[PDB]
Amino acid sequence: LRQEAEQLKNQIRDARKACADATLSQITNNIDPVGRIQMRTRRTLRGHLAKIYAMHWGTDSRLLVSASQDGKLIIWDSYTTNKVHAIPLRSSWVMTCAYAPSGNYVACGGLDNICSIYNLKTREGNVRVSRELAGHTGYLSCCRFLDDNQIVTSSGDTTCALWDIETGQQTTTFTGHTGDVMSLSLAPDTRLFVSGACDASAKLWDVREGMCRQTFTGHESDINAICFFPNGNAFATGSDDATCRLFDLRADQELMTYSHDNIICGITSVSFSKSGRLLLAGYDDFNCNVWDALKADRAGVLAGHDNRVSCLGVTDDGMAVATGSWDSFLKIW
Amino acid sequence: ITEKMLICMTLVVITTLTTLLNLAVIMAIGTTKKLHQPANYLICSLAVTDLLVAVLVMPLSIIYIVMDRWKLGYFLCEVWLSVDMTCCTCSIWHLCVIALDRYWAITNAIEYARKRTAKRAALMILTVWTISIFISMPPLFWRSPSQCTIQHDHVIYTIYSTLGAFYIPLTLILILYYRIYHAAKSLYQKRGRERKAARILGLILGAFILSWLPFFIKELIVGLSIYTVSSEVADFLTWLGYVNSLINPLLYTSFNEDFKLAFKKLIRC
Amino acid sequence: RKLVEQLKMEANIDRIKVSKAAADLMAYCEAHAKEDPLLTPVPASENPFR
Amino acid sequence: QLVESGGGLVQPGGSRKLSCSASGFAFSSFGMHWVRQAPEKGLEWVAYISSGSGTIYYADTVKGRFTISRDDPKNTLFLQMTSLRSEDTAMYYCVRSIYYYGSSPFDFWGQGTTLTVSSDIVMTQATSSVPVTPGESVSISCRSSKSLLHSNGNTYLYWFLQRPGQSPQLLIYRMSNLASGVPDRFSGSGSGTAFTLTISRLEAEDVGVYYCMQHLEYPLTFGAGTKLE
Amino acid sequence: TLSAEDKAAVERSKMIDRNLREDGEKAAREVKLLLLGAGESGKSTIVKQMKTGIVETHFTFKDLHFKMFDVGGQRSERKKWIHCFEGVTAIIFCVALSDYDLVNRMHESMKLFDSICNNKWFTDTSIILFLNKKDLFEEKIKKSPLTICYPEYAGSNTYEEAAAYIQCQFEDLNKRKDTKEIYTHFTCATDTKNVQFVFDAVTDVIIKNNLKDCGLF
Ligand SMILES: CC(C)CCC[C@@H](C)[C@H]1CC[C@H]2[C@@H]3CC=C4C[C@@H](O)CC[C@]4(C)[C@H]3CC[C@]12C
Ligand SMILES: CC(C)CCC[C@@H](C)[C@H]1CC[C@H]2[C@@H]3CC=C4C[C@@H](O)CC[C@]4(C)[C@H]3CC[C@]12C
Ligand SMILES: CC(C)CCC[C@@H](C)[C@H]1CC[C@H]2[C@@H]3CC=C4C[C@@H](O)CC[C@]4(C)[C@H]3CC[C@]12C
Ligand SMILES: CC(C)CCC[C@@H](C)[C@H]1CC[C@H]2[C@@H]3CC=C4C[C@@H](O)CC[C@]4(C)[C@H]3CC[C@]12C
Ligand SMILES: CN1CCC2=C(C1)c1ccccc1Cc1ccccc12
Repeated sequence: LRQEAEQLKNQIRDARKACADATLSQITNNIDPVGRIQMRTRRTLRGHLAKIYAMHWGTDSRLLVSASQDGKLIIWDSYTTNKVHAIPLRSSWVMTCAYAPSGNYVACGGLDNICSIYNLKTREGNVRVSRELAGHTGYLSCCRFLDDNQIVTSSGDTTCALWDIETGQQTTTFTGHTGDVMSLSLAPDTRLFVSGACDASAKLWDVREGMCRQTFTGHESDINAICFFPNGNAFATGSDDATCRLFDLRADQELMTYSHDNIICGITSVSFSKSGRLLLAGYDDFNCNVWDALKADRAGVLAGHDNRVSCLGVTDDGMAVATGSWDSFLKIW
Repeated sequence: ITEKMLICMTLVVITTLTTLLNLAVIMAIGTTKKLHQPANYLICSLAVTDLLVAVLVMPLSIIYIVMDRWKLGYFLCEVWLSVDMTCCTCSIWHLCVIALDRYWAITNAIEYARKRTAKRAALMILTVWTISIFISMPPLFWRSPSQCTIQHDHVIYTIYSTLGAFYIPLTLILILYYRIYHAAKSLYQKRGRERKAARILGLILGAFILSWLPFFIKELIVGLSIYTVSSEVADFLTWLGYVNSLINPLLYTSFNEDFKLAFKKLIRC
Repeated sequence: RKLVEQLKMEANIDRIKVSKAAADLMAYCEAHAKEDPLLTPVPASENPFR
Repeated sequence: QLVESGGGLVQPGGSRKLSCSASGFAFSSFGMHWVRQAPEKGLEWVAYISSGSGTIYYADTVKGRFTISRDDPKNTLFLQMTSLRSEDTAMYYCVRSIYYYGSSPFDFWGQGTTLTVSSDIVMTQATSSVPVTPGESVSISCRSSKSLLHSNGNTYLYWFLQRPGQSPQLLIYRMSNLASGVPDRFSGSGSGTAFTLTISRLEAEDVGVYYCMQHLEYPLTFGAGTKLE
Repeated sequence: TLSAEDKAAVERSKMIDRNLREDGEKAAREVKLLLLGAGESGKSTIVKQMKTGIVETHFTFKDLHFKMFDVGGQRSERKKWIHCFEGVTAIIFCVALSDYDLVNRMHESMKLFDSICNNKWFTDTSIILFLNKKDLFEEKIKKSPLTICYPEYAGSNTYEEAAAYIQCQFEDLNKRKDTKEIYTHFTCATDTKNVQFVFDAVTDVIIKNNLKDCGLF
C-alpha cells in the first residue's frame, strides 16, 4: 500500500545519495571563471501596451513572437525592429506562445484553456487560426511545437498533453503531477521533455510512449520556468523560492543550485546559452541574472526593465537574448 | 561689497537649483514610460518654460542688480524685458491651464478622459503661448543707457498687462481650485482624508498668491503713480517670481507617486 | 496504487555517477565555448545586432 | 483572384480608366502594382501603390500621365490614363505584392486586359531563344548593370515565367527562394551581377518566356525575355 | 541604406503601429471588472440581468463599456493567474445570503473575500460587493436565525439587523481601508438599479484615481 510507496521513496533516495559521489562545485572548481558579463540593450521592441507574459524565438534566430494582455500577438523582426505581424487574439488573457520550428505556425494560449494555432504563410495574406485546440479543463501555461503537426501543451489541469493539429485532439495525455504545471522544455532531439509543476517537482516525460520517465524534486515552492541544457542531458528549473537548480537526467538528481541572499524573489523565466555555460534567469525583481552554470557564480546582471521580467529567450544561434517584461517592452541584448 | 557678494552667491545658487530641478523633471518625464499622459505633457511644458526663465533671464538679472549697468545695449535690454514678460506670463498661464485640466479631470472625468488627448494638451500649450505673446510683444511695436527698467508709458497698457498676465490667471486658478476642493467632499462625505487635499490645495494657492501678488500690486501702485518704489524692494519682488519658478516643479510634481518612482529610477543610474 | 506503480518503474532505471555527469557537462561547455557569442563578445562586423 | 477591365480601342490623346477587382485575399495589406506588356515586347513596370495608399510610384517614361488609386472598402485598384501615346498600347497586368520579412512579392498576377491605341538598372537577357527538349536541363542567364546584392544580404532579383496565352506567374523570388506551389525543378543562383536560372527535368508545361526583374529600386526593369521551345 | 522592400516593410510596420495604437486607445477607454464569488452566489443571476474557461460579459451603460471577467471556470490555484487581473478597475464580489444556514460555505466566503481583499495585487482595486438572494433571506431568517450561523451574533433576529451585521463583517475583514474601499450593495432582485450602482461605483473609482493623479485622493 502507501507504506510500500514510502519504502520505494526511501530506496530511491538512498540510491541517489549513493550515486552522488561528488558535486559539480568541486568538480568544476578548477575551471577558469567566465568573468564579468556586460550586455547592452541592442534592440528595444516597443509596441505592446500591456504586460508581456511570453515570447518565443523563431528557428532562424531573427523573427520572434510575443504575447501580452493587448489581446494580440506580435511577430517582430528583431534585426530591424519591424513588426512583421500583428495577430488579434480571441481572448486577451494569453500567457504563452510558441513559434513553430518550420516557421509556418504560431501558437498561443491562456485562461481560455485553448492553445490556438495561427497560420503565417497563408495564401490569403492575413494570418488566420488554423485550429482551436481545446480539451484542457484548466488555465493554459505553455504549449510548445514539436513539428508542424504535433504540439505538446502544459496547463493547470495538472496534466500535459500531446495534440495532433491536423485532427485537433490529444494523442497522449501525460498525467501524474499533483498541481498546476507551469512550464515545458522540449529536448533538442525532441524525444523527451521536462515539465515543472506547482507541487515543487519537474517530471521527465517521454512523448512516444507517454509514461513519466523520471521525476525530480528539491524545490521548496512552485516551479515557474524550466529549460533543457543544450546537451539534452540536463535541465534547469526556476521556482518561487528564489533558487534555480540544474538537474541531470542520467544522474536523476540536482547538481548545482543558483541562489543568493540578496535575491529573495522568485524566478519567472529560465533559459540557457548556446554552449550551456551561461544560465539566464529572469527574476521578478525587475531584472535578470546570468549565472555561471558550472560555478553557480552570478556572472552578470541584466537591468533595464521597469517591471517584472516575465519571459526570456535565447536565440538558437546564441547571438542575442531577448527578455520581455511586464512593462510591455522587449529588450534584445 | 560683502553683502553684494552674498546676494550674488545666493542668486547663483537659486538659478542653479532651478536649472537642475527643471532638467531633472524634463529627463524623468522623457525617460519614464509610464508618464506619457497629457497632464504630464502640460507639466513638462511648464518645466520647459521654467527652464527658459532659469537659463535666459535669471543670470541677466543677477549680473544687472550687482553691476547697476547694462552695456548689452538698448535693443538687448528691450529684448530681455520683452522675453521676461512673455515667459513669465507663459509660466503663469501654464499654472492656470494645469488647474483647468485638473478641474476637468475631477469634475467631468468620465468623458473628459475620453476626450483628453496629446493634441488637446498641445492646443492648451499653444493657447497659453499665444496669449503670452499677445500680452508681451506689442510694446516692442509701439513703445519702441546706464540703467534700463520697466517703461511706464501708457496706464491703459499697464492695467491691460497686469490684468491679463496675473489677475485673470489668479482668479481662474482660485475659482478652479475652489471648485475642485468643493468636489472633493463628494468623495469624502457622501461616500462614507480631507486634511490632505485641503493642505495640498492650500499650499498650491498660497505659493501662487504669495509669489506673484506682491510684484503685481507693486506694478499697479507704480503704474498709477501712487507710491515710489526703491531698487531693493523692486528687485526683491522681482526675484520673488523666480523663487516661484524654483518651487514650481517641486510643487507640481512631488505630489505624484508616479513622478516619485520616476525620480527614484532616475537617481540610481 | 498507481503512484507506487510509477515509483517501481522509476526505481528500475540505470544510474550515472555525478562525477561522470559533471565531467560530461564541463566537456560540452568547453567544447562549445568558442561558438558561444554570449560568452565572448562578438565583433561588431559580424554582429547582426548593432 | 484578380481580374481587370476597362481596356479596348482608344483614340490617341484620350483618357481611359482601368479597374482591377480583387477577391480572395486581404487587399488592405497587399501592395499593388501595374505592369504592362507590349504586344510583342517584354514586360515593363508602369505603376505601384503601397498598402494604405501611403506610397505611390510611377515609371519615369510615363510619370505624371497616370494616376493609381486604391479603394480598400470597395476592394478595387484603379488606374487613370490621360493623353495616351501610340506606344502606350499594351496588355496591363494587375500584380499583387506584399512586403515584409520573408514575403514573396509579385506572387500573383492578374489575367491582364488589353488596350490598343491608334541611371535606371538595365537587365540584359540576350539569350532570346533556347531550343530545348523535354527531360533535359536548361540554364537562362540574366545580367544587371548594377550589383543587386544589397548591404543586408538580399539579392533582389525575381524570375517570372509567362506561358503562351497565360498571365505571368512568379517562379523564383530573391534569386534563391522558390515561390509557393512552384515545382522543385527550378533553381536560382549567381553573384550580385550575373544570375542563372536552372531547370532540371524539363516538361512541356515549361514552354514559355522567362523574365528577370530587379526589385532593388524603382523603376523596376524587366529583362528582354528568353523563349523556350 | 534601405532598399525598396525594406522601405515597404518599414511602412507596413508603421501601419501596424497605427492600428495597434488605435486598438490600445479603444481598449484603454474600456472598464474592466473582475467577477468573483461562490458557485451558488448568484453571479449567474447578475450576469443574466446584465445580459470552459474565463467568461467575458460585455455590456454598456451610460456610454461606458464594461467587460466582466468571470473566472468561475478556473479550478486551479488562484495566485497563479490572479496577477493577470492587476488592471481591473473593480472586483464585483457576489455573496449569497442563503449561505449562512446550508453546509460551512459562509466561512468559505469569509476566507475567499479575506484573501481577495488582502492580495498584494488588489491593494488599490475597489471591491463592489453584492448581497445576492436577499428576498429568500428576508423570510428564512425567521425560520433559521442568524445565531445558528454565528453564535456571537447579539441582536434582534430581523433581516435589517442581520444584513447590517453581514455588511459589518465583510468590511471588518478589509485591511486596506485607507487605500481601497468596499462598496456594499443589496441586489433587491432588480437589474437597472444594480447596474446603476455598479456604474456609480466605477465612476467613483475613476474620480478617486483622478484625484490621486492630482495629488489629493
Ligand atoms: C526645448 C527642449 C530642450 C525641451 C526639452 C525636450 C522636450 C521638447 C522633449 C523631452 C522629452 C520629450 C517627450 C518624450 C516622449 C514622448 C512620447 C511620444 O509618444 C510623444 C512625444 C513625447 C511626449 C516627447 C515630447 C517632447 C519632449 C517633452
Ligand atoms: C520654447 C519656446 C520659446 C518656443 C516654442 C516651443 C513649442 C513649439 C514647444 C515647447 C514644448 C513643446 C511640447 C512638448 C511636448 C509635447 C507632447 C507631445 O504630444 C508632442 C507635442 C507637445 C505638446 C510639444 C508641442 C510643441 C511645444 C509646445
Ligand atoms: C481675447 C481677449 C479679449 C483676451 C481674453 C483673455 C481671457 C479672458 C481668455 C483667454 C483664453 C480664455 C479661455 C479659453 C478656453 C476656455 C475653456 C472653456 O471651456 C471655458 C472658458 C475658457 C477657460 C476661457 C476663459 C477666458 C480666457 C482665459
Ligand atoms: C516666497 C515663497 C515662494 C516661499 C514658499 C515657501 C513654501 C511654501 C515652500 C518652500 C519649500 C517648499 C517645499 C520643498 C520640498 C518639498 C518636498 C516635497 O516632497 C513636497 C513639497 C515640499 C514639502 C515643498 C512644499 C512647499 C515649500 C515648503
Ligand atoms: C518680474 N518679471 C520681470 C519684470 C516684468 C515682469 C516679470 C512681468 C511679467 C509679466 C507681466 C508683467 C510684468 C511686469 C513687467 C513690465 C514690463 C517689463 C518687465 C516686467
